[PDB]
Amino acid sequence: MRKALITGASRGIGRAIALRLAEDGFALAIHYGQNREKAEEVAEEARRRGSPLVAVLGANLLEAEAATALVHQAAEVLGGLDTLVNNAGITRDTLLVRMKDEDWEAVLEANLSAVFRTTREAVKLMMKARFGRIVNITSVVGILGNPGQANYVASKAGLIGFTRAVAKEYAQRGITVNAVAPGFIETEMTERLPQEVKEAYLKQIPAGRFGRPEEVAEAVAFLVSEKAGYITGQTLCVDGGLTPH
Amino acid sequence: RKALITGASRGIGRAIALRLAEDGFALAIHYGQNREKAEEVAEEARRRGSPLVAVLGANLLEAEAATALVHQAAEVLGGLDTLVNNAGITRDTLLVRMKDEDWEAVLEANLSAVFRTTREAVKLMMKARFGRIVNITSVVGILGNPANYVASKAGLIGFTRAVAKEYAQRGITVNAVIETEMTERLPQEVKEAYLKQIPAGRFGRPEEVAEAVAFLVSEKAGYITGQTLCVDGGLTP
Amino acid sequence: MRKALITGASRGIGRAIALRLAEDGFALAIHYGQNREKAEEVAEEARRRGSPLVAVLGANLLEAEAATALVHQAAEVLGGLDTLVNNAGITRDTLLVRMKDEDWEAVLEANLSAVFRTTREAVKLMMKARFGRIVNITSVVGILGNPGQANYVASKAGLIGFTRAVAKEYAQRGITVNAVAPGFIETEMTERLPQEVKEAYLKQIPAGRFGRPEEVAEAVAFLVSEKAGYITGQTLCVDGGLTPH
Amino acid sequence: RKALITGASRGIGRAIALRLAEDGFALAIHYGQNREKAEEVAEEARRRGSPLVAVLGANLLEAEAATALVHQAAEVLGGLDTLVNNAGITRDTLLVRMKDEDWEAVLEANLSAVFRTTREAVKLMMKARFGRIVNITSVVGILGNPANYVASKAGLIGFTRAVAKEYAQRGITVNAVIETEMTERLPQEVKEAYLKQIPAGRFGRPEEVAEAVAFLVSEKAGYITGQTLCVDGGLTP
Repeated sequence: MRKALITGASRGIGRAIALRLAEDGFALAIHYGQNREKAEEVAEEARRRGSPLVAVLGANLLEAEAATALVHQAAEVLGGLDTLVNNAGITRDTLLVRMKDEDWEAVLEANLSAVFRTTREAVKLMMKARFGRIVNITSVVGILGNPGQANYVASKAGLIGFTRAVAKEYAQRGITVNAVAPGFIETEMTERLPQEVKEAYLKQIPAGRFGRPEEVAEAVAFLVSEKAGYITGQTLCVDGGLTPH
Repeated sequence: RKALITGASRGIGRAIALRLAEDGFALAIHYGQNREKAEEVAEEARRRGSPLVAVLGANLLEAEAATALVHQAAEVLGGLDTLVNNAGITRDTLLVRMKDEDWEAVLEANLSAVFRTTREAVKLMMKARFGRIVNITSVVGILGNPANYVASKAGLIGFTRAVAKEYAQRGITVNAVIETEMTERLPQEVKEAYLKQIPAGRFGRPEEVAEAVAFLVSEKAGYITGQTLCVDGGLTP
Repeated sequence: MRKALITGASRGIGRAIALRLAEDGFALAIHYGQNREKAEEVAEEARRRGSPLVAVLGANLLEAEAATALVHQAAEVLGGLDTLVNNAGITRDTLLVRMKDEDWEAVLEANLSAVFRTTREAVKLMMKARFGRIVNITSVVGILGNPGQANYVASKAGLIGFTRAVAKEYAQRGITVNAVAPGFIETEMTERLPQEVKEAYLKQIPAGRFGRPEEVAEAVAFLVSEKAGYITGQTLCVDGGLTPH
Repeated sequence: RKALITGASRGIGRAIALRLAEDGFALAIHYGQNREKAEEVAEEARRRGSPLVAVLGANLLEAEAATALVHQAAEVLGGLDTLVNNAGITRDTLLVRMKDEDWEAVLEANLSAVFRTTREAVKLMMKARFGRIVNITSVVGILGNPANYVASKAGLIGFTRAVAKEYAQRGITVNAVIETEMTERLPQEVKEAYLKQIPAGRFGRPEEVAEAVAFLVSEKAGYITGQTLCVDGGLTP
């Protein structure tokens, strides 16, 4: 409806999701980990695109109490909360045999357990109004299981099962819970990658084109619609034909 | 925008046509037998903002009818960039009692006819280098509840993925999407048993399936292809 | 148990499945389309490997009455029928826009409608004994949807939905119905293919190796076991890691 | 053959150990707390033909315990070529009542501990250029019935696919597999409601899940990897 909290909204997909919902007149809490100035930049642009209430909120979601507090902070600053987009996520890519306990733990913590925490707190608020929209930004690799990042794949596949369980548990309380699974989306960060990496990724995609963050946001805006009330428990891939889903 | 919607005289097809009418699509409203009901839909689509609506009768069990239908639609609309394969039939029965004819009819109308319509449409889209195809499949193509209909709808999901990958670099996308339709005609005891299976605890409305179709046919969905979206209240994993 | 009908058992996967079950002491009806002498070859080898009753049966499954008759012929020649492996299948590969009505119809007929016919007739017999094993040999492309053969993909995806429906409809009657989805299996026929084709196929496979027909047969032998009674409605991919299933 | 089976003192784990015993595997029987029950299983495995059986106590909630466990098993058996990650815990509750600790414990034991065991095993397998890993996951990782346990098991399916693809050319395979266990302890009304959902209309037996594990750990399954096989009486699509 009228409130949303978007995690990791200072750049890339989160920013696009933030700016897209601003265009729909949503009030927005723009969450960020470190780059506060960038988050403020997005907040100003969201205001310029039509958002009537925008606040920036800084939290390190690796801190257990941070993810729990974030939802209540967001609700306070917005005057309520009816929408949660769990977009934030980190990588610690390595081969399994070289992967340290900490490299695994950080990725599962930020990408899955933190999303637990935010989802649980958001549902408690949504249950009372008898309306809510929750969208988890997973990754196609959660389905495909491409090598080199078994930690990241486990986290994103877990996020999908998580999405289905919460969907089923809250469906008669007016809350939908869905996932959006980006393929290979071109951002400032992926452009930093070696040329060799880009071409190998690009090679896998039937559409023969990286996606744009704005495309992922369109799917997000569709699911958080009041008009998407009978869609729940679903994973929608935005990937140019990469995933057989 | 110019769209052919199959089986658009009632239920989900009718909802898709009226919803696309609201986006100002020109529309070819296909029907099998009930022409008058198709005209009523066509009248309502005009009233909702479609600048050009035409009705087209074709029995999709005739092979030449499916093929001709896309050409007829393109001629009446002045081109064709969207195809919504919604029309479908059932001939329900236990496998052990299922006659060859009852298998063949369901496969024909629901899958082979869709093959022919999609073939003809892609030819036209691939000239313009733009297209949207949405197959209305059913959750039972995944769940396989107790066989002709399920085979047809599963085959339709496979076909969607195949055609998506084949035309992905030609600016064409190909995607697939318990609803209150003629379903209201069913015994109260059957309905209530369906309802207990649905986490949302309510049947969907045709307009809800239509909203997903409208999103997928939008230019806002250009990077979505090969996908099957369930609109089902949490029913299917 | 003790009877099986294997379709398309004169070469490749069907032959391997035939020879594998012979090793388990099964009685076998070896079905073939055209190459009768090759079918007799397989029958002799099945005998040499331990099958106590082997018969060759010729049928063109494009003929509706052929697929229906086949099961009854098999039952007659074997003294009963408790196992059906639907392995037979044809291709008519072309781009969608060049695909003739007949190229589509032939592939759906032989690969799906014919399997209807055999499955329906087999279930009728199995229902009475309160035991049966049905395995459909699909293809990973039924899930993946690789281009160039939309007819073949529709047929194999339909075969999967079909497998699930019949599984659910007959599960309390002691019958299991499962599918085995071969990846890229090296046979006499695939070796005939241009070198360029082989390398592109091979390139997609994590295991970096074509499968052997014998490997597909091992999976088949597992599912038709009496010990596999709680497995039904499932699709088991034998593909070196190609399909995310 | 030398296998480590986690949580092998009872139910499915015990069935897997006894079934592998019949193929003459040397076995490391892991248990969390009930050592005596693990010894009983170890005794029965010897009696069924295992040439070398050892029991290993480790609380997989301790990070160093999971890591050490694979090294202990390899030392007692004289190597290790098979790992069956079967051990799992539940802390069931509605999401809105689910404490941080109850989420974390289930994720730890069911997923993070499996990460650590699999990591250690692949190191050893990848020296020998041969290995079999089977993750015992649960159909609920797919179905998502009403969240900690489901997340853990879905994550385990993802992890299986990821590790399969990473070690596919090293002669190692990585695969995943309502059963009558402690499930008999449940109220009759709960059991009967589960049964109505199962097309086969009966609960599975631990030995049936064990048979699938034995097939996947065989050299006859060398070209199967990255896959999840449900043993469920037709429950999951």
